[PDB]
Amino acid sequence: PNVLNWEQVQRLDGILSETIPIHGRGNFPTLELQPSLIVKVVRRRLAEKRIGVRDVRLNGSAASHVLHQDSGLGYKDLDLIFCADLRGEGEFQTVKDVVLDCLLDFLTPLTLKEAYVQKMVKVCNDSDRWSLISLSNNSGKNVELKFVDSLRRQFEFSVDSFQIKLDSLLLFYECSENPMTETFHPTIIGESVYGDFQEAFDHLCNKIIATRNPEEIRGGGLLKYCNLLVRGFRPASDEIKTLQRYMCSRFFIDFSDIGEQQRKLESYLQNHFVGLEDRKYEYLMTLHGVVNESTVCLMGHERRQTLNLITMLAIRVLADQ
Amino acid sequence: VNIEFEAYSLSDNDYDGIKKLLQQLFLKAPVNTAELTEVFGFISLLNLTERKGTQCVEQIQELVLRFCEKNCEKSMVEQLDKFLNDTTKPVGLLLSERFINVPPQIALPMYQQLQKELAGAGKCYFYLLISKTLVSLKAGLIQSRSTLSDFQGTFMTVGIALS
Repeated sequence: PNVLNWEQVQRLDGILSETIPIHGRGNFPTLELQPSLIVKVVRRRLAEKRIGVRDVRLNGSAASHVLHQDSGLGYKDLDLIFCADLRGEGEFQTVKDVVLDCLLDFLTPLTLKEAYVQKMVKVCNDSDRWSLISLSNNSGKNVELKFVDSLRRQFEFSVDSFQIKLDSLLLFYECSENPMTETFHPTIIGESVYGDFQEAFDHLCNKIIATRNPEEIRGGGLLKYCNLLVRGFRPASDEIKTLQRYMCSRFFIDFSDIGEQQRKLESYLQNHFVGLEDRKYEYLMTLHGVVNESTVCLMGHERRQTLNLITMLAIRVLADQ
Repeated sequence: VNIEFEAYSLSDNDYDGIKKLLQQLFLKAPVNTAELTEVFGFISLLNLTERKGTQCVEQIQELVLRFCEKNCEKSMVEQLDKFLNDTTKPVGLLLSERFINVPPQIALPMYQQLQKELAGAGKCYFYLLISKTLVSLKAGLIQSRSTLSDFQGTFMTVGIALS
C-alpha cells in the first residue's frame, strides 16, 4: 500500500546515507556530511529543545527516485521537510540554532552560517509559517532543510508530488548496529500531495502528467511542464488543451516583455538543465510546439517575437556543438 | 507578519551590481544637511494599512518566494532592478517618494537595533541590506520595537550606506 517495499527502502537508505559535499566558501574546510546524520541530529536536538516534531519527510526528485528509478526525475536535489508545530517567534530561532549547533559538531554559529549557507528564508504570513535552510555545494547539488509548520497549497504535478516519512527509518539508525535486512526492514509510508498515492505512483510508472490546484499555476509552470514532456512524460490528459492554455497564459502574464522572457529561458536552460544536451534543443522545440499549437491569446506580433526568441536560443544550442 | 531572508552564496559581481542598483536610489533621494544633531541598504517604516501596506507585502513576499528557486543567483539583480526601481510597483514607489540618505552617525544606530531585532527573539519595518566582510544580502519585513522613531515617519525609507 503506502508502505514502501524493500528495494525502495534500500534506495531511501542510499540517498540518505551517501555523503554530500559542503563546499568551502570563505571558511574553506569542506564538509563530508551524510544526510542521515544531519536528519537524525536535527530531529534530535529539536525534540530535545521540546519543539515537537510530527514527521520528517523527503520531497521531489529524491522520493520519486526511491519509488521508481526508471522515471526521468533524477536524484539531483535533496529536499528534506520537517513537518512540526512552530508558532512562537523564538521557535524559528532555536530551529536555526539547532541546525547551526549540528553543523559545528561535524568538523561560533554566525561564522559557520556565513560560510556554507546558501539561503535562510523564514515566512510567517496568513497561511505559510515555514523556515528553510539551503546548504551550498559547488557542484550545484542542493540540500534543503525545510521546517514547515503550515504551508499553502501549490501547483503540483503528480510525479513530483511525493513525500516519504523517514521516521520509521530514523529509528533503525539510532540502534548501534543498523538492524536492516530484507526481513528486518522499517515500514516506511510514502505519500502524495497531488492526491491518492495509488494514482500518483501509477502516473510515475507509465509516464503520465496530471495536475491539481491549477488555480495556483505559477508563471514558469509552462517551462517545468515541458521538462516533464521532454523526459518522456506524455500527458495522457485529453484535457491538455485547457492545461496548456492555463500555463501559457500565466507565462506571458508574469513575463510580458520579450527581454524578460529571454532572461527566464536563458536561466532555465542554464540551471534546470544539467547533464543534458540534445535535451536542451529538444526542450526548446517542444516549448515551441506547445506555444504554436496550444496558446490562444497571444497577440499577432507577440506570438512571432516569442516563437522567434525560442528559435534563436535553439540556434545558440546548435551553434555550441 | 514576519518575512526574513538571508542569502550568503552571492558572487562579488552580484554584490557590486546590487550596490550600484542601491546607489542609484541614493541619487534619487534628498540628503539631510545641517538639520540633524561595509553595509549598503535601506530601512523603511511600513504601516500595515489595508492599502499601501498590504500591496507592498504582496510584492515583497512574491519576490522572496521568487528567490527560493533552486539557484537564481543570476536572476537576482535583474529581479531587483524591476522590483525596487520600477513603475506601478508599490515598493519602488515607496522607494521613490520619501527616501532619505542619512549620514553615518544616524545610520549605524538603525543597522544596530535592526540587527538586534532579527537576533534577540509594534512598528513594521521593510529592509534590504548587503554587507561584505563575505556577502550577506539580508532583507525582510518584521514587526519590531522602534528603531528610529525620532527621525523616521510612516512610509519614509531611510538609507543605510556605511563602511
